[PDB]
Amino acid sequence: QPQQPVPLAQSLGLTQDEVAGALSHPMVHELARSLYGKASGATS
Amino acid sequence: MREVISIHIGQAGIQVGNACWELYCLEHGIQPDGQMPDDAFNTFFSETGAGKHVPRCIFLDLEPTVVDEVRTGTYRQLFHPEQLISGKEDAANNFARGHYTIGKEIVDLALDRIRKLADNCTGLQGFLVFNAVGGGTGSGLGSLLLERLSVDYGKKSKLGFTVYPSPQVSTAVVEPYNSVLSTHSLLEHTDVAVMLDNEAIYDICRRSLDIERPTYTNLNRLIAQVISSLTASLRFDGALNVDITEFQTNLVPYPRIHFMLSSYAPIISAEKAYHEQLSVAEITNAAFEPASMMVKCDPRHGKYMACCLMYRGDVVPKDVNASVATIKTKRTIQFVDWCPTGFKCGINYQPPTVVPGGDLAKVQRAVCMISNSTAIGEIFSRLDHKFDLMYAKRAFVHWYVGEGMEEGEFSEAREDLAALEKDFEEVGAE
Amino acid sequence: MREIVHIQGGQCGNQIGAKFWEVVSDEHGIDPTGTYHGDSDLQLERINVYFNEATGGRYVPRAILMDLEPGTMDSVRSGPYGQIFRPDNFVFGQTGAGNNWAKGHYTEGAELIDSVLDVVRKEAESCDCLQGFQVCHSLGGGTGSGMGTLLISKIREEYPDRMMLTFSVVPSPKVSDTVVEPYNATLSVHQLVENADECMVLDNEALYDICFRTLKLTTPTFGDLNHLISAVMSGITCCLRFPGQLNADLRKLAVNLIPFPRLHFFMVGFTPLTSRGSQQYRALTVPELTQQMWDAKNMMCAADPRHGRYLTASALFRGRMSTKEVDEQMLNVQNKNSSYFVEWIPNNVKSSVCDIPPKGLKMSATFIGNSTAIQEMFKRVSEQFTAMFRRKAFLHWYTGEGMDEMEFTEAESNMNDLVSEYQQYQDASAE
Amino acid sequence: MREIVHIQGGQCGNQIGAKFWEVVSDEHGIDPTGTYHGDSDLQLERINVYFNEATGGRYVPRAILMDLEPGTMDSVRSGPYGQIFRPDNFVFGQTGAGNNWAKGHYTEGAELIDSVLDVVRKEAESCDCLQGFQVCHSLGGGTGSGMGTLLISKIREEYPDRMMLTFSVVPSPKVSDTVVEPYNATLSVHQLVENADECMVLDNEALYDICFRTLKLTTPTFGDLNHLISAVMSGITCCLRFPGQLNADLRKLAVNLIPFPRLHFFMVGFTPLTSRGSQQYRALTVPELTQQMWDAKNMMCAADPRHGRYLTASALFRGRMSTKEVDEQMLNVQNKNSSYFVEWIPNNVKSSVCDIPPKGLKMSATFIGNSTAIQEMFKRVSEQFTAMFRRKAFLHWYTGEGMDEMEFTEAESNMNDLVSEYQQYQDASAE
Amino acid sequence: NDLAWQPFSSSLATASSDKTVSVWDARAGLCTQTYYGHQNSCNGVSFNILGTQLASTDADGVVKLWDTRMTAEVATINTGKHPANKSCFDRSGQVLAVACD
Ligand SMILES: Nc1nc2c(ncn2[C@@H]2O[C@H](COP(=O)(O)OP(=O)(O)OP(=O)(O)O)[C@@H](O)[C@H]2O)c(=O)[nH]1
Ligand SMILES: Nc1nc2c(ncn2[C@@H]2O[C@H](COP(=O)(O)OP(=O)(O)O)[C@@H](O)[C@H]2O)c(=O)[nH]1
Ligand SMILES: Nc1nc2c(ncn2[C@@H]2O[C@H](COP(=O)(O)OP(=O)(O)O)[C@@H](O)[C@H]2O)c(=O)[nH]1
Repeated sequence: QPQQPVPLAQSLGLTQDEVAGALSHPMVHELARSLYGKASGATS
Repeated sequence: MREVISIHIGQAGIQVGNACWELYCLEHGIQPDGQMPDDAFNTFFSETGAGKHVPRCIFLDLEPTVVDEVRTGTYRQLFHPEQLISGKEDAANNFARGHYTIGKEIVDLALDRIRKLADNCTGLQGFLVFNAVGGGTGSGLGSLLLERLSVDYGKKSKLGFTVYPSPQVSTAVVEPYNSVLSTHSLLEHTDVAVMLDNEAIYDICRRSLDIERPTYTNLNRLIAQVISSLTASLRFDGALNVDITEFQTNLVPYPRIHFMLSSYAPIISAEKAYHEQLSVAEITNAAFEPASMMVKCDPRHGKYMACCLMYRGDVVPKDVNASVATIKTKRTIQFVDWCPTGFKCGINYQPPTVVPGGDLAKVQRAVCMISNSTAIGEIFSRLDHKFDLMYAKRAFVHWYVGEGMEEGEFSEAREDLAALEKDFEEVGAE
Repeated sequence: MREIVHIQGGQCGNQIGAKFWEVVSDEHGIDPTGTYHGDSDLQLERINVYFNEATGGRYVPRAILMDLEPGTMDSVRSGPYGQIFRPDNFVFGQTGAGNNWAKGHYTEGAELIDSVLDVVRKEAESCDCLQGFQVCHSLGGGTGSGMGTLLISKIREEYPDRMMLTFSVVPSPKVSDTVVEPYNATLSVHQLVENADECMVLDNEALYDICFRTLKLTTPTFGDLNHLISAVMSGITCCLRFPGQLNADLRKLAVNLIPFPRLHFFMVGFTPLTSRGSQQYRALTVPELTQQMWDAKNMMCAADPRHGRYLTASALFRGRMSTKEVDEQMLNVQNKNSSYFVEWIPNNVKSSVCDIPPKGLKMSATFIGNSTAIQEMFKRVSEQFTAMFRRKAFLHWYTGEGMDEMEFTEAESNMNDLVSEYQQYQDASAE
Repeated sequence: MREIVHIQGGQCGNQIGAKFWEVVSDEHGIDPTGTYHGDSDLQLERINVYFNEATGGRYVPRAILMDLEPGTMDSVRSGPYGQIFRPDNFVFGQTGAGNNWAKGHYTEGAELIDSVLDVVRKEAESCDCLQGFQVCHSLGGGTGSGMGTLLISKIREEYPDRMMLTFSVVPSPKVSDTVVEPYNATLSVHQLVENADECMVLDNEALYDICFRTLKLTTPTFGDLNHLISAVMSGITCCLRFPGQLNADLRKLAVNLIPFPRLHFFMVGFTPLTSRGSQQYRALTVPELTQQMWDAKNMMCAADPRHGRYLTASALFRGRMSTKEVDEQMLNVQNKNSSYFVEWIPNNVKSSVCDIPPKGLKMSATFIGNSTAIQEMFKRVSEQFTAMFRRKAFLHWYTGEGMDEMEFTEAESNMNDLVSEYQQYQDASAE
Repeated sequence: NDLAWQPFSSSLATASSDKTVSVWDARAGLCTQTYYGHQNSCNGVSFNILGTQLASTDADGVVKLWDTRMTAEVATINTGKHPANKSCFDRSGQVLAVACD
């Protein structure tokens, strides 16, 4: 990590409901299912 | 006017019906609540005075769990509660249990609801029976239902999207038994039977979608896309419209020979999408590739008899003609000597809609190739020895006998499958 | 909506059943006072399989406790979940069976069997639909083995079509607890062969081996063995209680497991059993679950599968997993170990998948194997029974209870014939 | 994605393996807790060659730690990287072999070899693709030599095509530690000739030489020798783990090194090993690395290459370097020292280049030389073995473990045949 | 109640009091065929000398002759109400001798 000579949640205006239900969203569930389906190639 | 009644029997039938009906809702804009914010939906949905649309489908199963999953999930305000029919005791992988003892009252109620559904249809293109050959519910109850439908409705075209056991991989042990029984049953009732194999669709997902852990949801989504492509010509206008009745005329040469390999193209993830041109010729070639077949059955072993191609999206007749000419000039693709044309091309102007949450990419073109070819006898050949190997010892036969079957039923089913093998050999031979 | 009637017999059976009910209540979020505290819809979705709703929010097990001495079920009420059971389902005698199968089956078991059947019928009729009965007990004890086999016979008479499942703790090979274990086991096996549709064989020494080698426990009490048995008994029926991607009920398991009616004895195991130190050192994957599942050390039966041949094997997986991954794992296991699998069955695996893993475990898998290896266990029990019967030691205690000597030899003949059938299908060749 | 199964055997083998795993974890940026803390993508790119992922981010070696006494791996666990290893991979007995190869191969090794093979098979089956096994151990010790040779034979039987690499600490020429070193070495070399595909020969006295003459250390403990052995063990396989301008796997090295199957014994050395004083002063260049590696003093083998002839020699360089510079340097070495190189091979050098130098070093290069010089080492070991075997000293300890006297004679004959082949290819003339 | 080997064969026909006459394979141990024609306990069975037909008696006096390969009832005859006990085929003949109470 280079030297640099504020929170991500604060950025983009993410609401507390979105933060709480981030992993509970059906779209995120589908994303997790796809990531699990592509084992070791998920990060490709 | 172009109504088609959908039947989903057993766990596999209901689980592919979930994908099919989600796809239809996405395609026609119908929200899961039941209503959408013309008359292209009439094939699959019947509209009420309130404007809310109910599918013309029937979820039949002897087990409550799968149907209750639908009753509890998102599509609880869409389906008809009585159309969801739930049994009390499962068939326990017993064809006799699903065909002789438990299936009676359930099939009576099923015929009742099917009459009620067909009474609401001006026209009726046919029935789409989605079951699982290899399970007591799907095989036995499905066979009984198909027999009853053949007896009462008569000449209505029943298209059976059956899933036979894979060559090597499987989940059941008595699967050869009940598969042979159900194949005996459905050789004489269904009009066009579409073969599907879990191993082949797993291979398709692993190779084309790059899914190292394919699952039943992915398999059902692929099957749903294929059935949507099959029915697209009923709901959306386009050049070279193809009909349910035209499937049989252009695909079934003789009444016994009506089993069909199905292949969809392209099957590409969005990361691999827009990285190839995806032209009509290339998608036709992919559809004719043996790996793209959804049945573990190499077409190189046999010879093609007929091929119905269903093109979706931005497809032009010049391109379908050029691709089919290249296919005819191709040497590995081999046709029977008695069918010089052997092709039924049909285009549709509606591109395949992409399911959010799916792996398929948004592609402007698609091909669904459904082919009658004599190679399909190979899968019956595999089950014919998988059956007799267990039948020599009469293993698990007491289970089937206990629910009111006889050794004669097994003998007759084996003999009829042997006759089907012989018929496939004879049609393949000159 | 497919109900199961749980029955506990004998001291060992009662303790195992109490631990099983504790585990099931933990899985469904049921406190010992009966109130639901799970905060999950799926826990209450199929609670009626095991429990019934009381006047209030209380949930009561569909359990029937059987014994001839009241001390064991006094301990049952003193147990952590001793209050969930209805007091009317405790059926007890006054003089316990002195490890005497004859006493528990003919003399003292005859009187109490009236109340046992009355309670069983009362619980069965209230059920909408009945999958069947599951009876947990120990072979090699008076009240448990004898009285339980008597109940099993009566229930088979009453409900021939309903499923019968038995969890029998067969006497262990090396270290035997009571002297008359071979006699009681020989007599109970004869009843289980004729009556029980589905039977699981468990051994205390196999449980000790697994809890000392895999779990790496130093001082495992009977509570831990009951814990492992309870895990298996929950996992066998999790498909009824929870949604599954490929579900399979008890009757489906029996159909896919039993080739012939007399070959219905099964050896079971549970995964993932991980030592506490290596819990961070195990990566929870379907191949790892299969590797532990097919290991002979994980089997809770004394007989090791390597000696025999797998006639059939069911694997009920639980958790978020790929059907392709599971199916490929089992096919690959069969292909690698084709020597240990019977040739005249093309596929020897019944794979089922459930979407609800046990609490805390991301994935799990219970294994139910029908293999010819259990032949050697029945052979050892025969080697003990014949040795004792030749000199007729302790035979007078069974004789004084009104049991004819011919009954012992009939039971031995039945068990030897079962051994012969297992050998026949171990060495049967295709075509 | 070409995995390697590491095995450590005996006291010396276990300690060398611990140091090697410390070095590899440092290179891949793995802290003793297993979490990656390296901050370089290429480190994690091919971490699967040695490590597997746990439930968390933990990375654990694919190592199997073998012994008959527990204190050695108690020390291993107490070491700085003791808790990275999977606790299930520690296979140890209760009583160690008293420097008795017979005890480690026949009596006490027989029982534990089943568990060892189970652990090895479990580690191999989890691998996607298996390059092979590497066994680090010491000839001239009871458990080390015995269990190592037995396990190598078993692994050769199970996986014949998979590569086998051995790091054998041959007993030192001048100063021997234990009396029965000649016996153990003679019995182990016979097994290694037949089974081990690729073998590195190491000497404690040769390492002591390099640490006094190149490294100029004062009182170097065994940790330093293990550190240098670990450097060689890492550098031999760094091409698998890191991208290379001209990469070369273990099979490529073996193919280019072994002219005939029995001539698979190799001497190895590492560069640049320099003292602290002249570190600022020494020029870090490809010619300097070549000059150092081709020195006899750089060898970790006691035998000096000047007496023998180089049959083959591989050099694996690490660092952003000129392939022309490397090739020209090694061609120049051949042309200058053509008397030390075999005539009937036009090119006796296999050059491999990797783009990632080891941490701290601007450059590096590991050398693996197949030369007939090791003939004198085997000759000396035979000279000691024959001296003891003529009077049958200490022979009764081995004979009491149930091995024939004939095995000693067969091992000596095989070892002498290997020496004869080395002499034949030293003095072979072209055409 | 009765047992008889099929002539010069490994098949064994056994008649039981369950009103059933079952033909088994001795080597395999499985029931090749079963006949449910009887309405009472089947006292006896007899084979034709060639094995073509099987005569099974009944407690009520019914004697049923079954065909081996057709697996069907060729001839159901009734004696008096008394039980038929055991029967015997004539040596290469078309006659069946039955006992009676
Ligand atoms: N392609 C595909 N096949 C499935 C799917 N789900 C189940 N199957 C197949 O369906 C077969 C059994 O289905 P069912 O008969 O309906 O199972 P069930 O509902 O419990 O009914 P029974 O098993 O007969 O008691 C299995 O062999 C599977 O191969 C699915 O989602 N996709
Ligand atoms: N796993 C387990 N086994 C037990 C327990 N209690 C007793 N046993 C075993 O069960 C065997 C039979 O005893 P049991 O059937 O309970 O005696 P009974 O109640 O008089 O019939 C004995 O050999 C004990 O080793 C227990 O809590 N758990
Ligand atoms: N380089 C190195 N050599 C060692 C070490 N420990 C022991 N040795 C040498 O290895 C030789 C064999 O010992 P070893 O095989 O480990 O004894 P064993 O394990 O009981 O069989 C001894 O003569 C030692 O000189 C070590 O940590 N490093």
